[PDB]
Amino acid sequence: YDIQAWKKQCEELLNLIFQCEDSEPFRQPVDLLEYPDYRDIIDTPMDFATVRETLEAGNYESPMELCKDVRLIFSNSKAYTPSKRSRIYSMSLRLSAFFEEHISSVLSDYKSALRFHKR
Ligand SMILES: CC(C)NC(=O)N1CCN(C(=O)c2ccco2)CC1
Repeated sequence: YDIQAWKKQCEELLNLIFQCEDSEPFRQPVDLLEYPDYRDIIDTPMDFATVRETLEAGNYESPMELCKDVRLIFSNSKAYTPSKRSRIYSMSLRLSAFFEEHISSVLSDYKSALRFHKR
């Protein structure tokens, strides 16, 4: 029932994501010189370095907020992809499955700890 345990759990999961080859396109904010129409399609850029820095700054209150930003990485990739068969979109779908498999216990444990705290 540790209300703070999610933060190190999320740091560890981000470490695993940075070791995945599938994260390489998503580790840093998109380069607009490579993709000059990106901000015509994507309103809110997001990447894993931004998520890690926000976490380490103490600017997430809950793992739900981190999860929303990570899911934005994946919805941006789906929105920007010219094809469902894209290399970089295909990498996003595997990485998303990995992330979702690992974040589910982090969210469940946090929400259970908060319920215990307010019992
Ligand atoms: C750090 C750097 C390597 N990032 C990028 O230049 N990428 C990452 C995100 N991208 C896509 O989600 C996408 C879908 C289909 C084609 O690109 C756009 C391009």
